[PDB]
Amino acid sequence: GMRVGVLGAKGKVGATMVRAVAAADDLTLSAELDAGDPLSLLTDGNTEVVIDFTHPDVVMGNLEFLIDNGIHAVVGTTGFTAERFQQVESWLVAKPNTSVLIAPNFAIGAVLSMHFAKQAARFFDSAEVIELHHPHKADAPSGTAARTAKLIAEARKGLPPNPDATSTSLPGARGADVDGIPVHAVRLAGLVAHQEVLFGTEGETLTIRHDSLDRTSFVPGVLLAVRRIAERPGLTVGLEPLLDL
Amino acid sequence: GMRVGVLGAKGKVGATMVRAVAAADDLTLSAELDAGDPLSLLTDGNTEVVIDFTHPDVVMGNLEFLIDNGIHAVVGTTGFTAERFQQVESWLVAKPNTSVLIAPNFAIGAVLSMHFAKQAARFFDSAEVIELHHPHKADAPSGTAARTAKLIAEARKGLPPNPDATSTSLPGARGADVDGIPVHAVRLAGLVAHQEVLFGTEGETLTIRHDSLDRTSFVPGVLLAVRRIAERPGLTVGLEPLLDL
Amino acid sequence: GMRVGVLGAKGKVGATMVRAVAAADDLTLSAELDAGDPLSLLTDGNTEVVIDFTHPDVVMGNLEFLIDNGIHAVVGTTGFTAERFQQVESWLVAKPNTSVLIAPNFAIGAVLSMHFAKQAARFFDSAEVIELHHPHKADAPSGTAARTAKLIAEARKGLPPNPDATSTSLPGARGADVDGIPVHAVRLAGLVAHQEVLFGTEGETLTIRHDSLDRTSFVPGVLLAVRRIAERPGLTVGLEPLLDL
Amino acid sequence: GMRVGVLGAKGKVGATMVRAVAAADDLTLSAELDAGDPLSLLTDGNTEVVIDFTHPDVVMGNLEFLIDNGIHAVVGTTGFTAERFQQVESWLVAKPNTSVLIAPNFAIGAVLSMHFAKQAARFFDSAEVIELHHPHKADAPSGTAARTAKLIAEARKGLPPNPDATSTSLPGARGADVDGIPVHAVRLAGLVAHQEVLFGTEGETLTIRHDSLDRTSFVPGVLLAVRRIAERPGLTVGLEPLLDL
Ligand SMILES: NC(=O)c1ccc[n+]([C@@H]2O[C@H](COP(=O)([O-])OP(=O)(O)OC[C@H]3O[C@@H](n4cnc5c(N)ncnc54)[C@H](OP(=O)(O)O)[C@@H]3O)[C@@H](O)[C@H]2O)c1
Ligand SMILES: NC(=O)c1ccc[n+]([C@@H]2O[C@H](COP(=O)([O-])OP(=O)(O)OC[C@H]3O[C@@H](n4cnc5c(N)ncnc54)[C@H](OP(=O)(O)O)[C@@H]3O)[C@@H](O)[C@H]2O)c1
Ligand SMILES: NC(=O)c1ccc[n+]([C@@H]2O[C@H](COP(=O)([O-])OP(=O)(O)OC[C@H]3O[C@@H](n4cnc5c(N)ncnc54)[C@H](OP(=O)(O)O)[C@@H]3O)[C@@H](O)[C@H]2O)c1
Ligand SMILES: NC(=O)c1ccc[n+]([C@@H]2O[C@H](COP(=O)([O-])OP(=O)(O)OC[C@H]3O[C@@H](n4cnc5c(N)ncnc54)[C@H](OP(=O)(O)O)[C@@H]3O)[C@@H](O)[C@H]2O)c1
Ligand SMILES: O=C(O)c1cccc(C(=O)O)n1
Ligand SMILES: O=C(O)c1cccc(C(=O)O)n1
Ligand SMILES: O=C(O)c1cccc(C(=O)O)n1
Ligand SMILES: O=C(O)c1cccc(C(=O)O)n1
Ligand SMILES: [Cl-]
Ligand SMILES: [Cl-]
Ligand SMILES: [Cl-]
Ligand SMILES: [Cl-]
Ligand SMILES: [Cl-]
Ligand SMILES: [Cl-]
Ligand SMILES: [Cl-]
Ligand SMILES: [Cl-]
Ligand SMILES: [Cl-]
Ligand SMILES: [Cl-]
Ligand SMILES: [Cl-]
Ligand SMILES: [Cl-]
Repeated sequence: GMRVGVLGAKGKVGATMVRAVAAADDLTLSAELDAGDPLSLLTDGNTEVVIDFTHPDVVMGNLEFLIDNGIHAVVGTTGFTAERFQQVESWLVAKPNTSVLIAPNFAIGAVLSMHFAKQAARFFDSAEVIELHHPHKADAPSGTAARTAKLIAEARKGLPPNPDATSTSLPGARGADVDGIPVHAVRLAGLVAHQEVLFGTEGETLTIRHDSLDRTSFVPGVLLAVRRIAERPGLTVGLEPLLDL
Repeated sequence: GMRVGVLGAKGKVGATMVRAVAAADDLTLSAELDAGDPLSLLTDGNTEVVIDFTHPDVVMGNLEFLIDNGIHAVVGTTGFTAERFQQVESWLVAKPNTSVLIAPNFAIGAVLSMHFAKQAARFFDSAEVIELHHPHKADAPSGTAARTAKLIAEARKGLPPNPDATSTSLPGARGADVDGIPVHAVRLAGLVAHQEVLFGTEGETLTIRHDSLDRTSFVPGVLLAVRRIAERPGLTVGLEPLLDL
Repeated sequence: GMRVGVLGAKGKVGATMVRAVAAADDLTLSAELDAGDPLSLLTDGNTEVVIDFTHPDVVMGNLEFLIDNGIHAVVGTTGFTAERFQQVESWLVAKPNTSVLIAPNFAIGAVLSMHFAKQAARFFDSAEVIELHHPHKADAPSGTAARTAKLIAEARKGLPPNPDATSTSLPGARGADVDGIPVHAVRLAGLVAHQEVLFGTEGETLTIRHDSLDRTSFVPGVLLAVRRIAERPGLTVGLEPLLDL
Repeated sequence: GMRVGVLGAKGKVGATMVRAVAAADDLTLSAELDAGDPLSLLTDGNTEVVIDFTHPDVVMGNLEFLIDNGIHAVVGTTGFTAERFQQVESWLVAKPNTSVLIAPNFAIGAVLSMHFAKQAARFFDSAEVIELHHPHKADAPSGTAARTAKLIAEARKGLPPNPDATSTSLPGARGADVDGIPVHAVRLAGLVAHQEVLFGTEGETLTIRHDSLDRTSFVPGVLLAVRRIAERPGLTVGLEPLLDL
């Protein structure tokens, strides 16, 4: 048994997670915190692990508190960068038995997409990422598309950059540059969370597309991380380290 | 019978057009000009109409010469803007029997896409355009995607802008802004010319996608324009005015 | 004000419609019938119009009762064919003030798709339809894909059939034949309701794709039909006749 | 140096291969055979290896001759089945130094697609394959889509079948059944060779799409196989065994 708190409990993903923890036989909901609730509600309820689906402007402060209080964390909130991960590692030095897992996508199709993008990258001259999300999303590009681009760029270390003869452009047409990989962010009513990774070489392309049509797609990955969180003290990035790929 | 010259005759599209004019029974090839050939080769050969698939940095000078010499023009080269079209109209005042048609896409699927985008626009909260071309293309976004965005924006005059809660972004992630419509330009080895128009509202999306897999797709539209060019003195923009839509 | 009953009130779409009628200020929910509820509950509650999202094996019997009792009907259930529509018209002769509207898709993107497919059809050598739905769906192909194929085939009356050199095949690989147009039905966990209409000619294709990611996408079209149902006595097929296209 | 013959030398792919062998510094074109040319032209020219892009009705007879004469073969022609591969293995028992490689796709994006489909299969409840080719293709479904389906089915040995509630259908709507995996074949003017592998589970899908826009995409894989053919005596199926995946 495990006492699980949710940060962002009234949000689109957090409300899904509250229902999932409540339904799980081996997990007990110990706290449901919304904006304006004090983090001390987590220690009042004897919370052992927290699920965080909040906002990029608040998640680092949530983590600072969770780590100082020895509460393990499964974080889906995005906005992460290498400097933020370094900061989380710095806080965890003081708390060597506390575990944090931060992943920009808990859906298995997105995890597989990032795995396949790493494997495909060296076979193609060009790579770009298009991500498409609902228009309530705070951050562009998405966490998943920034990680995918970073993985592709690492895989292509020492190979030529993408070819591109653009000489006349409007500002922003060619996307954001993430480690040399263009990333484009579409924000469209009707969508949930979607990504296409595009690879090209002479005469052919390969596209790896993931679509989450419902936030229920995030639940299995979050619950797996919650259940296994204390196995790996310190910081884990991504869900892939918990899987057999 | 008609004496047709090609500007850009060694280019990817221009070489296709040379073969098409040579094959056509009712057209005679009167000039094939490449970079560094003087435009006087067109008047030397008694050229009546020219097909131009060259480069955005040279097409206005080609038009200035064609119009001054009363040679009708079918222009596929992109880079056009309202100011350039105004300039072409200004030159045509002096030459009231000369005809110019400038279109950013001669493929029927792209013409139909722009027509359907205009019809769909008022039914959706969000609209964006993704275009994807080979990595030798000079201009981003494409002529076709800029015209599509302009048509959507005109169709949505007086309706609310696209919803977008982005508050933290990398530069360029949200595309170029064409009259309030995001346009994203992918440049990928393997591609020819492709575009997706995306519309969204509560719970649903509509995507109109055109793919030219071969530059032969441009030939029917160019030959139609060549054959009908002298029907409309002055400037025609797009191929749609020659069609029954 | 209008007294609206729902047939299929516990189903995936019907439960969405119950919530929508309950929320609407101008509509009153008069009956919510599930499998095994007698249709007399509709007359007991003084129902004026019914929304039907049930099953192909029961909808004709529901209509026979609704028409005999002068209750107008907005039907989304699929399984319809020309013979069934003829039967509905035959029953309506006896009840000249009763209105029935039967549509295989109430989402505006699907209505627009069918409208654009009709306009595009004569410009292309080939046309096919791919539809993709959740794996609880009873009927293949979908109502929407059969109507789209029928519209394309009517539009192409007198033009050559799709080209196809297939000489060796496994049974079923080339889809169902709807009036000469191949229709393919994908049934996949994760999906809701999706369709791609594909057109092809030399060197190019045009794809019109509609995606309903949530059954809320059907609500505006159903409520519009409910509100306008008594305007057109007799049978209306599709939602397009209520729109300005 | 290597003496290479092409069977199907005037075909769409074979003409591409003739040009590639002629351009390669380490290969010499020893024969170019078209329909109605006798296979003895291969032995007359001292051919060491042949590339075969012909037709399903003739390739087994070509192989019977090639193997009996000790000529190694790189075969792209489709129509293969397990019984045909068993027959090729039976002929190779008599000729233990002769090598044959038969692959249904030599484009790296298709090879990678089949590799990723095998890795993804066990994570999803549903899987189907859509393939889309030009309308001159003899066989449906394609060789690549049949192999992809077979790989997915092998990967899912012991897992539940795809869910499917279909109870009313038109014949062929649900595709061909390849080892329990639906395969749908679109034949459309404008296309070259394309495939989408679709996987689904609760709330999400993963699509792996490969597009060959030009038959030049097949050349690198064929030349690699030609260059390495004698390394593996006997039969090799697919190009994957020559790669590091
Ligand atoms: N890793 C993944 O698989 C994955 C999947 C989906 C989303 N995401 C990411 O998860 C995050 C949440 O997405 P969402 O769509 O669910 O957003 P959302 O609907 O806006 O939900 C976030 C919730 O957090 C609340 N909140 C804000 N500050 C808080 C605080 N200090 N303590 C507790 N709650 C707080 C918000 O309240 P207010 O609205 O009142 O401010 C809101 O209810 C985003 O960063 C998103 O990119 C990740
Ligand atoms: N409307 C449509 O349907 C459509 C379809 C395709 C492309 N396009 C547009 O058409 C244009 C050409 O595209 P492309 O892919 O064919 O480009 P490309 O392969 O670069 O061909 C352009 C050709 O024009 C030549 N050229 C440059 N300056 C010239 C001059 N002053 N006189 C004569 N020739 C000149 C170039 O020579 P160098 O290479 O030596 O400079 C080149 O051979 C681009 O603007 C493109 O966006 C339009
Ligand atoms: N036009 C459109 O826009 C549109 C949109 C979506 C769906 N559809 C179509 O709408 C239909 C329903 O789809 P769905 O996904 O909502 O199916 P569903 O979840 O199976 O719902 C149908 C409901 O009808 C109930 N039912 C069966 N017989 C009945 C009867 N005689 N009286 C009252 N209720 C009865 C079922 O009960 P049991 O489960 O107990 O039998 C079930 O709860 C299907 O034909 C579908 O193709 C149309
Ligand atoms: N593995 C891959 O990567 C790959 C890629 C593309 C295609 N394919 C497959 O390759 C095959 C060829 O495709 P394609 O599009 O190139 O077809 P195609 O254009 O019809 O070419 C086949 C050529 O083979 C000729 N031919 C027929 N019988 C022959 C014989 N006994 N000896 C020599 N030549 C003969 C044909 O002549 P006629 O037209 O006069 O009969 C034709 O010119 C098909 O099975 C296709 O599915 C495989
Ligand atoms: O990668 C991300 O940023 C991500 C992934 C899934 C959903 C969302 C979201 O809904 O914002 N964001
Ligand atoms: O809209 C355009 O800019 C366009 C259209 C088709 C082809 C090309 C090209 O190949 O550059 N560009
Ligand atoms: O055209 C149809 O058959 C259709 C349309 C939307 C949804 C559904 C469904 O969910 O079955 N079916
Ligand atoms: O898998 C196949 O059957 C295949 C693969 C690529 C091209 C072709 C073809 O053009 O027929 N066929
Ligand atoms: Cl970073
Ligand atoms: Cl600790
Ligand atoms: Cl991961
Ligand atoms: Cl402009
Ligand atoms: Cl004049
Ligand atoms: Cl136009
Ligand atoms: Cl019918
Ligand atoms: Cl009546
Ligand atoms: Cl309709
Ligand atoms: Cl087999
Ligand atoms: Cl031997
Ligand atoms: Cl392979």
